[PDB]
Amino acid sequence: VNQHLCGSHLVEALYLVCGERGFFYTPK
Amino acid sequence: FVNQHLCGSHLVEALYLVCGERGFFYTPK
Amino acid sequence: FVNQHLCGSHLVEALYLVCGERGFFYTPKT
Amino acid sequence: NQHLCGSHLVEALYLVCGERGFFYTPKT
Amino acid sequence: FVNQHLCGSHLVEALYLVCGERGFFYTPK
Amino acid sequence: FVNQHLCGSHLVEALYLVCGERGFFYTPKT
Amino acid sequence: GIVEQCCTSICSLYQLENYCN
Amino acid sequence: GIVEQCCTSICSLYQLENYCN
Amino acid sequence: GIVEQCCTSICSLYQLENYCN
Amino acid sequence: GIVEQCCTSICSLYQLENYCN
Amino acid sequence: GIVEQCCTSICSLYQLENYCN
Amino acid sequence: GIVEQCCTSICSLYQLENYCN
Ligand SMILES: Cc1cccc(O)c1
Ligand SMILES: Cc1cccc(O)c1
Ligand SMILES: Cc1cccc(O)c1
Ligand SMILES: Cc1cccc(O)c1
Ligand SMILES: Cc1cccc(O)c1
Ligand SMILES: Cc1cccc(O)c1
Ligand SMILES: [Zn+2]
Ligand SMILES: [Zn+2]
Repeated sequence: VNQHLCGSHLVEALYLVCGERGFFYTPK
Repeated sequence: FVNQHLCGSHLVEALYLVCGERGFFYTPK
Repeated sequence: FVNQHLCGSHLVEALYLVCGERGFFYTPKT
Repeated sequence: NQHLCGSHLVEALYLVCGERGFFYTPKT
Repeated sequence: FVNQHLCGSHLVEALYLVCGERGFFYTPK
Repeated sequence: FVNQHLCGSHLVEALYLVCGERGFFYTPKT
Repeated sequence: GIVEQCCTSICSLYQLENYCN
Repeated sequence: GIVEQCCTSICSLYQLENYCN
Repeated sequence: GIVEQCCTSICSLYQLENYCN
Repeated sequence: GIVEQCCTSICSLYQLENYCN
Repeated sequence: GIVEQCCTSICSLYQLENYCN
Repeated sequence: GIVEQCCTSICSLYQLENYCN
């Protein structure tokens, strides 16, 4: 659950960091 | 274009929730 | 406490998404 | 846009309303 | 610590909302 | 205007991330 | 609706309080 | 409550749908 | 892509599900 | 600072107002 | 200021880092 | 995975940049 909440922030961070090229996300 | 950046921010959270354990590929272009 | 408060923040975003046009009710305690 | 704005609205409500909670009904 | 980062993220949104035109300062340490 | 309000909302999250430990000031006026 | 009332024009925190139950 | 259910364990979206109108 | 479909009009979760892995 | 005050126990919006400019 | 510079067109994170103290 | 690397310990922006396309 904490990791699920963290993941939510992670993907936003990835979004901002990666910009135009986008990104790949998976919690493996 | 700023509106598309703003939309993208919400899209990726929607994807995160919908796609769950599978994860997702995000490509603007 | 904090993470309950933080967690509810994410719940309301999720409900907004899930419920779309239908809308929803949020009452934390109960 | 309105759709995106409502997402910020519900977060504002969550925060303003505290333990009272709130009803979100986008056509009432 | 990660929890702290997560809390600060919510804090700045709340400050944005509450402070309005005045704006705010976020200085964690 | 609400479109500026909404953009600002995202801006401060971006600032939070990039600034980290250092923090930031946010004043929409100037 | 709240979306029409608060997304077209900016709502004060007092106006948002109306929608709390 | 929704907090008691979904902040302790992870709810599915179908479970979250129970809180829709 | 997703920006074409879902930023110009409101996609459902089922539509968004198309872009999952 | 804000972190010690508000990330240990929850702050009201009026306590968060202490960090407005 | 930051609103006029970054809400009209997209600012990178590198550019935004100039607003850190 | 990214969750184990960046939620148990903190990741830098540079580490996150590995996940860009
Ligand atoms: C606080 C807030 C958020 C979004 C729209 C509004 O009118 C007000
Ligand atoms: C915050 C959140 C979102 C989705 C499911 C959950 O159990 C919790
Ligand atoms: C849920 C969501 C977010 C962003 C765009 C959409 O079409 C739908
Ligand atoms: C509104 C809010 C966010 C994060 C921490 C707090 O104490 C309060
Ligand atoms: C990251 C971000 C948010 C909002 C506007 C911008 O130009 C950039
Ligand atoms: C930016 C960010 C968000 C969440 C977890 C991290 O390690 C880093
Ligand atoms: Zn937004
Ligand atoms: Zn969070």
